[PDB]
Amino acid sequence: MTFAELGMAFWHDLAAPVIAGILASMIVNWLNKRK
Repeated sequence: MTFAELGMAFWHDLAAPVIAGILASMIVNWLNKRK
């Protein structure tokens, strides 16, 4: 197995929930301003 080949897949896979999670808070915060 290659750490590099698993590096992109692992980083992208872990990043998916990381980016989506942070984005969720942003979207909600924006909507909270719309009242």
